[PDB]
Amino acid sequence: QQQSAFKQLYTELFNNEGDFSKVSSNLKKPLKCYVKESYPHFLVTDGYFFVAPYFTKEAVNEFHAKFPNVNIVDLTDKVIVINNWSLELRRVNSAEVFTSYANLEARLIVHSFKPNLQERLNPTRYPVNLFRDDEFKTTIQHFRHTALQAAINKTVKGDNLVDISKVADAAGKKGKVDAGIVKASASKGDEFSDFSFKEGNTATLKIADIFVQEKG
Amino acid sequence: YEYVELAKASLTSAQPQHFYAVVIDATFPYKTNQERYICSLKIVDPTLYLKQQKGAGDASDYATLVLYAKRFEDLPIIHRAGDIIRVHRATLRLYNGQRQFNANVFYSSSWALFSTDKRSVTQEINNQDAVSDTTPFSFSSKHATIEKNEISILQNLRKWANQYFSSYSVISSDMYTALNKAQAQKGDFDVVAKILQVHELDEYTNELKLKDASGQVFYTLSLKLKFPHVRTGEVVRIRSATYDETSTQKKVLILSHYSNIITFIQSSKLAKELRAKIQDDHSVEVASLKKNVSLNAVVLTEVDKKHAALPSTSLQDLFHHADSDKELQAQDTFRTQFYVTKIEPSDVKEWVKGYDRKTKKSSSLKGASGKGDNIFQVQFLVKDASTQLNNNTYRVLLYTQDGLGANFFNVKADNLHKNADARKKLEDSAELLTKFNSYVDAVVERRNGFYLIKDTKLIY
DNA sequence: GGGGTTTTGGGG
DNA sequence: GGGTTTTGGG
DNA sequence: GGGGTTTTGGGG
Ligand SMILES: [Cl-]
Ligand code: NA
Ligand code: NA
Ligand code: NA
Repeated sequence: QQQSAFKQLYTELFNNEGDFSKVSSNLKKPLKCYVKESYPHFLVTDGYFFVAPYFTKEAVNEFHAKFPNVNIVDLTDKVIVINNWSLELRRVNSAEVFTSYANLEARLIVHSFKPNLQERLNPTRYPVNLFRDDEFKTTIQHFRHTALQAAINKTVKGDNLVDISKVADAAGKKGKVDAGIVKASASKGDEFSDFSFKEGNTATLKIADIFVQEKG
Repeated sequence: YEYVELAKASLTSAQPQHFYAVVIDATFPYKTNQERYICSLKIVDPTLYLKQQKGAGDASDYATLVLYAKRFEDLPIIHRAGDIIRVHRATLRLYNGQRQFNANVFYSSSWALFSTDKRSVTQEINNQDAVSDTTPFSFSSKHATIEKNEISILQNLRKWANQYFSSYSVISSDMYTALNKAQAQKGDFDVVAKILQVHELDEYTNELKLKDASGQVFYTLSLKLKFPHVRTGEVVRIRSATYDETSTQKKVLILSHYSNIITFIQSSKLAKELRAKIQDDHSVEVASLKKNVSLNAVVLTEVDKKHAALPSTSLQDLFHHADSDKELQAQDTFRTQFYVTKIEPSDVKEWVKGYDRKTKKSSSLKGASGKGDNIFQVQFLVKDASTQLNNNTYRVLLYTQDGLGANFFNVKADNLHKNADARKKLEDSAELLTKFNSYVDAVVERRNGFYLIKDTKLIY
């Protein structure tokens, strides 16, 4: 049984084509998690891995209401509780976003969270980027594999096998290796993007706007 | 410069002392804050290497060297145990019972590494030859000087090391934990196992398949840049690892930025024994082939022994640079790893065609054996780590008409329309080859712009 | 000039 | 020092 | 004091 809440959640989301509805509802309960960092990157840990929660304009506001004196960009070392959250899939550039993998990011959209001030959480292993976990990385690769395999089986047709006479008795025959490259789908650029999961999207605040909005 | 032996160095002088020593263990240079990097290592010499052998069971005795610096590039990267280090201006003191040499590299101290073996790890990787048996393969500061009177200390200690590493374990049983007990550890521990497999997870990550003397098999992610010396069949010592309680599909070891994977010098008694003792394991693979989705990678093939010592080339170089790269044009044979996304022709029964060696044409056998010589005309649509994100699939063929790769399937070509036993075996292989996490380690020959598999046999 | 360091103001 | 950075090899 | 560098005798 998976002990890491984040790993189990993010895994079930990916295994269910990024459909937050198909994922078990028994895991949609409040999430109490420690805050490793808060700036320049806000990261929380479920006791095992750290993930970057994306705050909506509503959340950061509601937070300020019941907690005016509380600065979010300073919650480091302090634990927080999320009562209204939703996980959604998003295609990103892993070369810039370190909280993703293979240009795919599973985001934790937080609608509302409370700061459990001074509460002292239990000491656990050193938290790590869930997106650097061997098993979770493989999970995502599986996700892409399925999408890639289906895409190719839909685009490639007619058993257009390389003519054998081209490789048989080819002493005086010379060829360019790029003659073996095959386009997987109709995708625009050189990047494969023929996924079936409906890429969700919700206006989320940049951890920077929450900085100036509290200490310009 | 005067060189003192580890056991003869003063404890009360607190004066800068210099010495030569053999590195048997060391953390990786790591950062502790916004200005300091550290590297701690275990050193030995002819006067400090073994403990009171009566009730010690042949345990290793050593000194500890802690090098402090303000820049990563000022600390020694220890890839292999057995090499020699020369330190200048170190302050010795007793730290919890053991001789602890401290050196503030960010001030006046300095170090230098000398390869005990002919070549240093790096030079071995690049196939480079050492400048001389008196040249450091790495040193702090801009300059390093090897006085004539030192050549003896270096040569002698170099000899002592081999005799030492060959006569003792160096890395005694009290220095590492058994993998089958790794789950019982409270925190981090050390490992000494054989690298059964090096799987390229992605552009910057290797996944080592470890197996030690206890028989347990664990996996761990090893960056390519940080540990470019990992080699299959080799034995290594992992400094600081943690059992991953969150991995259910497979036993995993977690490493930290200060963790280090170290190999051993040729004369290593421990390395030699474990290399021959710890044999390959396929239990994980065999078992994973029974599950719908296996989070465990499975290398379905094995290349002929004659190629075992051949560097692999990625599909990226194979299909996008093989015609423009100077070094990739001189060779026609290559080794590569990839996963099959699709197999053509779709109908498995058409895998074996009839081949008329004359018209060079082939045809279906759905109508007797006259069509000609039976051959495998299979076309694989592959992909790999280096091409993971692109919208391409690469063609790799198994055309055995000329004999190349005629046994890849461990099934001699035959009319699959009539031979049920043959067709069935191939249909099974088809399911494995296209299953996620299944891979192929195969050697290929470049023929008229195409890559045909050869000297590669399925092992499942 | 500025570190580290202890020389705590002055060599080369 | 048997340890935890951002460079998010370190 | 002593590097390394240039400040070339003096800060902290
Ligand atoms: Cl060619
Ligand atoms: Na000074
Ligand atoms: Na000076
Ligand atoms: Na000066």
